[PDB]
Amino acid sequence: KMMKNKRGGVIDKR
Amino acid sequence: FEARQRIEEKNKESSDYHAKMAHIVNTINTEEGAEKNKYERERKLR
Amino acid sequence: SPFGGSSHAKGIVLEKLGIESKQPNSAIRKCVRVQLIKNGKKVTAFVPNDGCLNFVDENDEVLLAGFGRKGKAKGDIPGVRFKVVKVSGVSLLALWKEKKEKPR
Amino acid sequence: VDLEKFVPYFDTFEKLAKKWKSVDAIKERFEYDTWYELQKAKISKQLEINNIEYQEMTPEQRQRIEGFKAGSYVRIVFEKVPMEFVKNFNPKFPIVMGGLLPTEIKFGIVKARLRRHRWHKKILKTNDPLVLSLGWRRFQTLPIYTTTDSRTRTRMLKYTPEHTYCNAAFYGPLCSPNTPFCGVQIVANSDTGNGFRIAATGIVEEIDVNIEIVKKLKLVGFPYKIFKNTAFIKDMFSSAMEVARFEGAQIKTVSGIRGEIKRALSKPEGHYRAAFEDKILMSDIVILRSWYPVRVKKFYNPVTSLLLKEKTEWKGLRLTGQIRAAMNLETPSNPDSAYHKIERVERHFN
Amino acid sequence: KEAHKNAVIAAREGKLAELAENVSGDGKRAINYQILKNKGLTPKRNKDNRN
Amino acid sequence: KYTTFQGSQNFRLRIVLATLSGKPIKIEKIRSGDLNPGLKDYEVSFLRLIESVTNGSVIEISYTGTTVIYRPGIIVGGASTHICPSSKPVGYFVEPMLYLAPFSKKKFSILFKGITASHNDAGIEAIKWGLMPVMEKFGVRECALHTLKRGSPPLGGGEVHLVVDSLIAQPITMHEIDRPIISSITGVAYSTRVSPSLVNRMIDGAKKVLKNLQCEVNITADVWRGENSGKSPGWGITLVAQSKQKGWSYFAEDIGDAGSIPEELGEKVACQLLEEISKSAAVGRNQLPLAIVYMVIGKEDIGRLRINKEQIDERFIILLRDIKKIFNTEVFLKPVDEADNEDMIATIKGIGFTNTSKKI
Amino acid sequence: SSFEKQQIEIRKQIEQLENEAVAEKKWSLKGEVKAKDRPEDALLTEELE
Amino acid sequence: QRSSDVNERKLHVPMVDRTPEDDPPPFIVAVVGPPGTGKTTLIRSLVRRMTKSTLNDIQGPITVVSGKHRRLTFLECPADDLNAMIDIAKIADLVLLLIDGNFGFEMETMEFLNIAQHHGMPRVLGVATHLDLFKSQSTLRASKKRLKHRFWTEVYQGAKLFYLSGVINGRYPDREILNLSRFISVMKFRPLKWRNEHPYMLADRFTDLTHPELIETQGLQIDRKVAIYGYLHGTPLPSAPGTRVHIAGVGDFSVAQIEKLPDPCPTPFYQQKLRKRLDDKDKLIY
Amino acid sequence: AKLVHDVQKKQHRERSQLTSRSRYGFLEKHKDYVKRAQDFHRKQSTLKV
RNA sequence: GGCCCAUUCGGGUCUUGUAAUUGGAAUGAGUACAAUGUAAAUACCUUAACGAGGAACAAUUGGAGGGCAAGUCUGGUGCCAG
Ligand SMILES: Nc1nc2c(ncn2[C@@H]2O[C@H](COP(=O)(O)OP(=O)(O)OP(=O)(O)O)[C@@H](O)[C@H]2O)c(=O)[nH]1
Ligand SMILES: [Mg+2]
Ligand SMILES: [Mg+2]
Ligand SMILES: [Mg+2]
Ligand SMILES: [Mg+2]
Repeated sequence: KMMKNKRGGVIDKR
Repeated sequence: FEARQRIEEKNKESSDYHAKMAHIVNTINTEEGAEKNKYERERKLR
Repeated sequence: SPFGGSSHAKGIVLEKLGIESKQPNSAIRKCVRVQLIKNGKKVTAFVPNDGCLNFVDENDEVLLAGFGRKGKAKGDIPGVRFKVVKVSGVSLLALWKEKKEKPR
Repeated sequence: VDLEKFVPYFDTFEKLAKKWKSVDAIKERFEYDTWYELQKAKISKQLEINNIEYQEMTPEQRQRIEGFKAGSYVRIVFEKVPMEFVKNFNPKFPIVMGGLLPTEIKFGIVKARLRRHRWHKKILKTNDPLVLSLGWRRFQTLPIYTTTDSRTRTRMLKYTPEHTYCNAAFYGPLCSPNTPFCGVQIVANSDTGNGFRIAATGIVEEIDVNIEIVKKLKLVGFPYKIFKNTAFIKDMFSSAMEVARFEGAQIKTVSGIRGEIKRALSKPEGHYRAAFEDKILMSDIVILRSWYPVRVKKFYNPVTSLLLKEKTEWKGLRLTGQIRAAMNLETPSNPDSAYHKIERVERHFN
Repeated sequence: KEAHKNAVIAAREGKLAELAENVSGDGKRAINYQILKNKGLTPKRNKDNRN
Repeated sequence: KYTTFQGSQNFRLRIVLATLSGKPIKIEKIRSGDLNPGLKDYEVSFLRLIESVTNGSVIEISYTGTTVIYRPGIIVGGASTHICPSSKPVGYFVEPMLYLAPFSKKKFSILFKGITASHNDAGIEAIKWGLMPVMEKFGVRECALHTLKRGSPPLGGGEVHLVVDSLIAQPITMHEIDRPIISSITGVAYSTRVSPSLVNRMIDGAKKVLKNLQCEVNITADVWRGENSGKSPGWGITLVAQSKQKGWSYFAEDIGDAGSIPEELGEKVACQLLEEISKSAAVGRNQLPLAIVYMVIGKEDIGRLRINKEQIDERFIILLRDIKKIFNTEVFLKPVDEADNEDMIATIKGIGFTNTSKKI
Repeated sequence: SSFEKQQIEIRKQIEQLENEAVAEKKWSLKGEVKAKDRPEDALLTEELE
Repeated sequence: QRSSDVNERKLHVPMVDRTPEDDPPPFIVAVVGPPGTGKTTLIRSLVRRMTKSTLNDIQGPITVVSGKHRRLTFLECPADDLNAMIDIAKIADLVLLLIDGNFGFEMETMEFLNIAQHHGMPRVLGVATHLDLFKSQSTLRASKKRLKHRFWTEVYQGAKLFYLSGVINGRYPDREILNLSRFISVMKFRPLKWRNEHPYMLADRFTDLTHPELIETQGLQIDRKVAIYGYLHGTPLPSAPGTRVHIAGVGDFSVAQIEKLPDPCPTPFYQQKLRKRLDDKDKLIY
Repeated sequence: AKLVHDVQKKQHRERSQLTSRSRYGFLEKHKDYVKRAQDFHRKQSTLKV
């Protein structure tokens, strides 16, 4: 339900 | 498990909608009806 | 007189209150909140039907006229005394019948 | 030193305490006729302040703050302009320059209220190219027409309503809501014909980066063994694993008799047991209503008429009907979906 | 099967050509009857009301 | 390409300004030379908070963590819960959201969990009585910060609910060219998991300093007791000087540490309030950044805000330079015609920002 | 030229979309699907509502 | 109760007009009509009356001083292009809608009105031509009445529709053009929401600033640096470079450089400032 | 009929039994089902008496 | 079979209906040759030829009732009600 309506996202490559 | 969540979500959404629709109707009837009855009395006074 | 002596009143469309109502062509769906330009008082008006609700949008100039109910209806919302007769200077019925296009 | 520390710097407590033993330093601190005229007073009052403040500043300071005011004759230099513009330059065709607000730069899904033009002969189809004119820009997109279903969901429509508005979602440069637009299917003179070319008219209602259009997907099955309320259904599913996912789901017949998927049958695969509010018949068809997501195609083809030599023969993605004619393909058709006259024999019972 | 397909496509091509025949040879495009009178959406009326 | 910045300085503001302007930015060389380079945990937590209220935003953190790329999306909002790491209080996260909430598609209803106070970040009462009133002046009619549970350091355990019901096109243009008159002094002296006597002792100390004034002093005693008192003992005082003529407020706040005298803290905070009033012309130094940003994102008109010479410090200058880098907007300062004081008028032209995320 | 390069890319994009309009719809897009109409075991992966 | 009703018609939605208080830009007058209806002959005739100089060849915008404080820019819409029809409809303050009286309304004439109504209706004047082709006064009168009444449906009732009989020496009758120039002068232009929120300009001249050797060492395919001149309209344009801007039919570009130049066609109410009719010297064309 | 177009009051046609199922008989609709249920309840009512 | 009255049950009366096919006549708006008219001209009056079946040579405005789907939403005491 958190993933349903999202398009961005923090891409943490550390 | 998914069935339980969907039913509870749907029931909650329906209850909120019915409360919201009642409020907008009741507030309009009370506030606008007061103005309507007020104006009609002035017309009778005239 | 409801408009302070005038037969019609100019107004500004603020919001469409019943937009979220689920039942189509409901009494609530046809209600729009309007601010009278003459005195700034906020009032509620009826649109003839939901088809006409499309033409009305926020911040549009609208001419209001009294709404007369010959007899009680099951679903009517008493208190609403006005109906929208023109939007941006064009008759709603003319728009509803596709005889004119709303100028912006 | 830095704004992350919300509290501001203060001197040492005893120094402030001596400083503020005596508070004398800070003791100093302790009709228009019509509502329309009232508003017009407010705008004019604000406009007057702008002029007074601008008059105060120097001309260079003015130009730095307000910018180049309208009425100014200016020279604007551009770089990285296509060579076709300089070569295929016709003074008859105007060059219109338009400033863009921050929203105009962004690309995303535009949700709008749209209708077929009353004088346009034909209705529009979903995923059918349409040249739109939003703001200063013209481009070709693939819009999806949708309905609310009594304000419950965004369901995909096949065509525009004949004589009313419908919601439309398409991908392109974002614009402020309440921005009107108009749509055209063809712009080249070669294809103009004699009909009206303005295809659609609409108004932008919302901007977003994603949309959740969904389409009605019905699963169809048939009974094969009926016992009063209970019945065994076949062809709905392929394996007993699929049935397990849908146990407890609502189902109904064409007659409108409501039921439920109770349990999957071990033999044969895909069959299942259901209970209905009333006895069903062998001629009935059971349907399960389900919803499947639909995705907007991200197609962007700006109309660069000026760059072309002709400037009146710009052509983009073609309509589905045109594509079928070019490839000599028949319009898809389903014999079952066709409507026929239905004659009913008088109903009698024993 | 191929014979039927040719018949369907052939029927469509003829109809499209028939539509093209309506297009006037002269360059000028004249408004059709719908745009001219602008009667909009009206109910169906009986001819007795005409007189 | 990306507008580049250097260092961790003004991290929240730069992220907030980029979100409002929609211009992608790069922040590089974040604590490059430290033994522990790159972002802190609360900074990564803050970025996660930004994503929860926006859609379509792209945030990339370098492999070493010393560089951040931010491509903002549209402000959306909605209902959510955010767990604040113990390194920072809730106020460190509630504060930036005040810049974004009134310009959202959906209403902001965020539940913040964690420590509710610290020596360096905004307190609950600072936001409620010190910053939210400023927003109300700019047109944010309905904004509230409900305190459900107080959590003092180090164990915290508090819960606060930010609700901003008002969604507006843009802030109203400010016009204040006068020095507000203070009518009364109010405040909140609070305590958690300790005896009530501490709160009454802080009020006594503050009243000692403020009694010389000619205006009323009414400090409330909000003693928190029971399940809603968090997990650690704590106490603090916040004093707000109010000007009911135009609804302006000047405030100072601090919390008590282990071994500190409650009377001394009340004396200090009340003594700091007078210092803040001395340094202020229209808004406090702590309320100044919020006002300036709102004027920048207002309508394309010349707003006027009076400021003192004491408010023009390093923090004021760096704020203006960051704004210009993002918005290209220049703050023009002119002297006031008076000789009793040395104030200046900060005049900013709005950029014509409009809330385009909201459906119409 | 840069404009010509963009046109070549768009012409590629247009060619793909023209085929998709012609091509038969996916089983999910078709209304009233049946077990024979669709692939076997599809609904396990689809995650319908 | 007319007094109450009359006062109501004065009321409108309050709006902010961004037009400068001093030295406003010329109004953009778009001459729109089907091919061959007389766009070029009308522009030449109007310019000769307004300037007393006859332009044998007209191309692109033409700026003239039609009044002591009013300036007008004439732009001829290519009748064969719908893309051009769209982008003039987004900027034109006044539209001179040409109608062939003999033929009647055409598709292009009706297409432009619908585009105009949806993007913000400007001031519209109908100008009927080819009336000399009529042979009978009885049928001429009927056609004029029918044409006017249909025009009143698209544009507010009582909208002015002019009549032009014939062309002499590529010019319309001198008095009739005088009346047309008169009604343009008495026009009052109301603000449009889109035009008052964005900056825009119609390019008066186009120049390529690319160094010729660069065209040779790399070839014609190389991208070009160009300079575009014209009057600014709408909201002020920011002075700093880097401002994003869209050129219709070309794409989105960033302003590399910008500078203000002395007005080529200054209005003479400004100069005299530095009941009296316009001096002949004051009327200018650019 | 006030404020309703004739297009709104358009007839929606009735669909028919699938050919693969033509042997079973006529596809019952709601009206057909009502005839069954009413008849059954009339008989069951008398039998209970 | 149509129509009339009647809250109720029912009662009164007779050439009616077509959402069928078909025939030849008439003429006005229009398209318009002339003369007359007038300082000249417009207009008026008079007057050759052509001018109808979707007579598409395509008047409106308002009101009262319906009926339909493998459609949608809401509330329930199955199959109902809105
Ligand atoms: N008889 C008559 N001819 C006219 C009239 N107005 C224009 N014309 C003629 O129409 C022809 C075209 O005139 P233009 O001025 O070129 O018209 P346009 O709009 O510029 O046409 P394009 O530029 O080619 O698109 C010329 O031969 C004119 O003499 C009129 O009122 N009567
Ligand atoms: Mg020409
Ligand atoms: Mg008319
Ligand atoms: Mg006959
Ligand atoms: Mg008639």
